[PDB]
Amino acid sequence: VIGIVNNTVYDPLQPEL
Amino acid sequence: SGWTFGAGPALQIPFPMQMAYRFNGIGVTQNVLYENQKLIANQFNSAIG
Ligand SMILES: *[C@@H]1O[C@H](CO)[C@@H](O)[C@H](O)[C@H]1NC(C)=O
Ligand SMILES: *[C@@H]1O[C@H](CO)[C@@H](O)[C@H](O)[C@H]1NC(C)=O
Repeated sequence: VIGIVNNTVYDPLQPEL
Repeated sequence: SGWTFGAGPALQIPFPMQMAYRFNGIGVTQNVLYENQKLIANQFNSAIG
């Protein structure tokens, strides 16, 4: 993928469990 | 600006994403476009020529 940014993706499961 | 200028104000968008939206609009996910973007552009020139 071109110009894909190095950025974090949140997961709605790890904070919960 | 893709189709945004037709419906109102012209909203700039990178051409590859405009293509991505148009691909999504026909049932082909945008990752197909991004993974083959170079192939598609070179290929497009031969079609215009
Ligand atoms: C976006 O355009 C700039 C030039 O203004 C260029 O240096 C940069 O590499 C481009 N990024 C992509 C992903 O094409
Ligand atoms: C993104 O992170 C990886 C791992 O640190 C690194 O190898 C790569 O060069 C980084 N790319 C950008 C766009 O900074």
